[PDB]
Amino acid sequence: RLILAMDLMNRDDALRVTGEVREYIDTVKIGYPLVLSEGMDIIAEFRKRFGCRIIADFKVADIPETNEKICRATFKAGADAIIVHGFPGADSVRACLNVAEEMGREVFLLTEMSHPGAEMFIQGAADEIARMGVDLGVKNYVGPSTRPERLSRLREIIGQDSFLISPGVGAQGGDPGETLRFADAIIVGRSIYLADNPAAAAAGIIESIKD
Amino acid sequence: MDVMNRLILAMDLMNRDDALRVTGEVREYIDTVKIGYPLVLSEGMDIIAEFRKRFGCRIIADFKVADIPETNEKICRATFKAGADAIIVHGFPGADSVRACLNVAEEMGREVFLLTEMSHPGAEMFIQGAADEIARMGVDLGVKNYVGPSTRPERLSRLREIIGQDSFLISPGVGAQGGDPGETLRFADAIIVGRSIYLADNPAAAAAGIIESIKDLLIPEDPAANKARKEAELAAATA
Ligand SMILES: O=c1cnn([C@@H]2O[C@H](COP(=O)(O)O)[C@@H](O)[C@H]2O)c(=O)[nH]1
Ligand SMILES: O=c1cnn([C@@H]2O[C@H](COP(=O)(O)O)[C@@H](O)[C@H]2O)c(=O)[nH]1
Repeated sequence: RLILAMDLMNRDDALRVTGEVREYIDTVKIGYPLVLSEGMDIIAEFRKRFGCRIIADFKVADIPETNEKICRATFKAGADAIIVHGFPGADSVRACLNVAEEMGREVFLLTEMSHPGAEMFIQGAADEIARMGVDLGVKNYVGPSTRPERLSRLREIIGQDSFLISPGVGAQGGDPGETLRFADAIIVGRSIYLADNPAAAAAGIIESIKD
Repeated sequence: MDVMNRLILAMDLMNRDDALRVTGEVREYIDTVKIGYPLVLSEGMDIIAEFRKRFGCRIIADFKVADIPETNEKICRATFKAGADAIIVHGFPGADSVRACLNVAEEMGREVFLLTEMSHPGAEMFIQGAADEIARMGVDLGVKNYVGPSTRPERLSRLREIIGQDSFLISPGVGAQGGDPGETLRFADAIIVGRSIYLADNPAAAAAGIIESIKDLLIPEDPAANKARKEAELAAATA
């Protein structure tokens, strides 16, 4: 139920920290901070070193044709799943779903974001974006740990069978406990990777989850 | 900003050899190339530094930045360090996310382009209804470079009205998506073209033909003269 957001930007530190918390997590979310600094080959390296599943948090948000290319390149690099924005509309999400279905991979639809700015435009479109996901056959979603009430509303729309993961825990102030009342797993980055003892930080979170 | 021939190449080929060959075939016609994730994820960010060493062209990184503030800052820093002159950012995630990009660009002496409304059909679902507010947010934040759709010139004129003539506006959707350069360049300062050039049997010939079509529009090269021309185009559009 704990996914590591590995946003360190150099290979040595990213590999070291992930290795230190490997016993506590089996899925690592890798985004552009690490990929743009070290290359897409870092995904294969993580899989070789840790045997973990990799979610590419690329916030895909282009036209359909470009989205297809991004998804193909990301799955060829070995990612198990990719995070896609829904605000650009249904055709753009469908382009990602088509490639994921062809390659046996997964699309996670980001319905509402966790930061303050999310309230400006995303929040008002969130329920509609989630219903669009349901209509498109999306089974994996991302929602905000910082707004438990919004997270419960999202869970209502997507149903109990869909998988929901949630960022914003720790640094952004979301609570592991309340978040896991609705989400299947929480994403944690800085609270673990900025710590002098990341293993102890991750163990602490796991403790809270067990409890 | 002023781009040679008002034409920006969208280089979305996915392998280095072809990307460098096609850009080399058309470089005499442009001074600005837009590089996005199809090429960067396939060949690495080092491809930007390679283009900067190989050609005397400005590089706009079309990364559609759309994350939380802290992650946006990291993305922008890595992108500018790699050599990009500018980066394209989404406004839908909010003002704090755009401000994070502007702060890094200011610190590093680079530029941010704010994407206000997209060119594809799906843009009508959520983005179009937020676009004017996103453009006003850009004005409030001091953004001076914008991206708007060639596929909806009426929407592009409204965007120009909001951002004013002292902001730079570029527009994709010409060629493959059917946008009209003429109506588009009544409002935008430059058009972005990808597939119509890079999938052509002769990219140089395709680029040269588009440039002839742009010259047929008789758009002044002189900044003040095109500012007056654009003011009249907008006044006519709103009259
Ligand atoms: O709504 C969202 C979507 N994605 N992320 C991402 O999830 C991670 C959360 O990291 P943190 O624990 O360090 O805040 C980062 O990679 C960030 O880009 C959010 O924080 N909020
Ligand atoms: O609203 C937008 C924003 N960006 N792009 C991008 O501009 C280019 C247009 O390419 P094309 O001429 O091949 O359609 C591609 O890189 C695409 O991702 C659009 O097409 N529409």
